Amino acid sequence: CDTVDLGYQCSPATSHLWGQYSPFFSLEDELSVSSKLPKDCRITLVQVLSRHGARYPTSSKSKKYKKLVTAIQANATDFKGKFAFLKTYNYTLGADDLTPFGEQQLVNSGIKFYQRYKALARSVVPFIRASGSDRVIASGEKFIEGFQQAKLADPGATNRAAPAISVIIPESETFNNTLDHGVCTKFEASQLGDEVAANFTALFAPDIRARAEKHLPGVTLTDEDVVSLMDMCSFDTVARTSDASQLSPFCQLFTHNEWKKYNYLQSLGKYYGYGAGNPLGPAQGIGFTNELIARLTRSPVQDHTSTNSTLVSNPATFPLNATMYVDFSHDNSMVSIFFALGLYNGTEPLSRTSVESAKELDGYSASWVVPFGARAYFETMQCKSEKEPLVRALINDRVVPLHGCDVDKLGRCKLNDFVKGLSWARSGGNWGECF
Ligand SMILES: *[C@@H]1O[C@H](CO)[C@@H](O)[C@H](O)[C@H]1NC(C)=O
Ligand SMILES: *[C@@H]1O[C@H](CO)[C@@H](O)[C@H](O)[C@H]1NC(C)=O
Ligand SMILES: *[C@@H]1O[C@H](CO)[C@@H](O)[C@H](O)[C@H]1NC(C)=O
Ligand SMILES: *[C@@H]1O[C@H](CO)[C@@H](O)[C@H](O)[C@H]1NC(C)=O
Repeated sequence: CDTVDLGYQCSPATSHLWGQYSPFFSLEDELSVSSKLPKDCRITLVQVLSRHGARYPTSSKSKKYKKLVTAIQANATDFKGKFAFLKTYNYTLGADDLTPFGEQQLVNSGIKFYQRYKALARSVVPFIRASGSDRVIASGEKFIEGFQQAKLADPGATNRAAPAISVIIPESETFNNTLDHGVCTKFEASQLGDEVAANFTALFAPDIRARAEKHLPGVTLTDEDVVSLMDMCSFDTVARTSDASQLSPFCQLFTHNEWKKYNYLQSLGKYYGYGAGNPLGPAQGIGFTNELIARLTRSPVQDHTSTNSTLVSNPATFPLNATMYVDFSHDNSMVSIFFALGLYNGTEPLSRTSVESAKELDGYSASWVVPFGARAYFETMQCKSEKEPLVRALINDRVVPLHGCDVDKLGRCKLNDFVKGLSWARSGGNWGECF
């Protein structure tokens, strides 16, 4: 179901419509040119930004879910049609940790990285950091495991030492961490994403609630419980087998039309939570953007947002010449980073009353952009076509054409043009508003 190259391709009419809880699916050639290395080009640097893999719900949501399943089982006088399974369903999900399927997605991601960049990766041990969350660290470890699986199988690799995770950045409201938001006080108090999500859920959940209630006489559901039962389709699917080879019984409770509403609900929460919809959302990605610019230009970091000046100024924790960098993060920071980088500056503000496809949204959606196991590659390449290095961004294998610079038909800008166009981030954006 899940493969190294394509990601997850089982039940795609449903499993690609779970927003950030979809398993990564490759978007190669989707509303995009090919991601292949263009003719007469050589990659000279690649930064990877990866989310952790498929996981259990957080302890908070896992509690909520289990409470709800228990109340259904306590309350229902019957379990009719497709709801019959709920009679005997045993809630066994954990909390926070990767599932075994999620571990394997990250090993696959490491294999794909080595294969895609084999020319470089044969001699390079990437410099790796993870945000200090156990599932993020564990994802980094499984990605290294995959990368080395591939590397040791290639008799042409010369530099075979395994990479370590060199920096684990603490997650704290008081620690400047560019791979997880937390310090920007005002933004942390924002309720906008949640209010947009609740207001949208109020539009679509009532029909589904009526229908679920009709099949579960005795039960009363809130619109929130509707969304919980939809969330359980992805969580149970990624936990119930090691290879996510069995779609959860929760999934068939809801129609394909309803899945496209759920998918949009998730795109809404991320856009108004962390993307350009939130007035401080892209500011959360400034720190990483200035770290990437330092890496792309081989120059010291210039930033006063969420970088830590101790960590960026020591080459042990922030080398400027490692050629391959891999950083592990979370969905919501990755959303803010991609928007800080201007990669979604063709996406107009999301309708809060109609579902717009990732195509009307210029390739933006939570499942296209921050699935479980999401990855972005930011490449520099030297092409016979040009003196200057050219930059390209790939998000889940979709070429996402750069904004703010003179972009070509392959989605590329010259490096210094790209960096000049990132003037908002380079100047610290509206980070002052945090305080
Ligand atoms: C910066 O990182 C140093 C090194 O671990 C740590 O002592 C300090 O508290 C961090 N400061 C902030 C604000 O993140
Ligand atoms: C939530 O409820 C109503 C829907 O009409 C709206 O006027 C209010 O502003 C909403 N909050 C947000 C952020 O949309
Ligand atoms: C942490 O970030 C704030 C800007 O948000 C800055 O005032 C402070 O100097 C930073 N501290 C470190 C150690 O980077
Ligand atoms: C993207 O649009 C925003 C909002 O207009 C602007 O602040 C930013 O500079 C643009 N980014 C790029 C890289 O063009």
